[PDB]
Amino acid sequence: VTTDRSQRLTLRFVPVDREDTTYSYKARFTLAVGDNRVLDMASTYFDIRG
Amino acid sequence: AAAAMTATRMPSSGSSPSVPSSIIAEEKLLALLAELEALSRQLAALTQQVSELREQQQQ
Repeated sequence: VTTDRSQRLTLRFVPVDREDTTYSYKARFTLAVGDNRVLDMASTYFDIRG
Repeated sequence: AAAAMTATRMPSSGSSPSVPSSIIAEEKLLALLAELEALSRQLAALTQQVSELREQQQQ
């Protein structure tokens, strides 16, 4: 049921690219699902600060 | 009937970018949240040593 290896529970990705504009902000992430894992997208969200 | 007849005889389109300058970016961000605590820590340390005058003058 649970892995006996070193491995993270929560990963934080900073944008690889961004485009702040007159009325919108756009950001790109490299969502790297590492090997021998699966990600449920329901556990993903954008942590915005401003 | 003749002479000239030889030839022939909106609302909102909502643009956005207009006449402003170009824009650029960088990723070396955000020490700044620490000073908000530096400032309010050192502010306490002022009052703390004003008290240390008073608590020695009262002796």
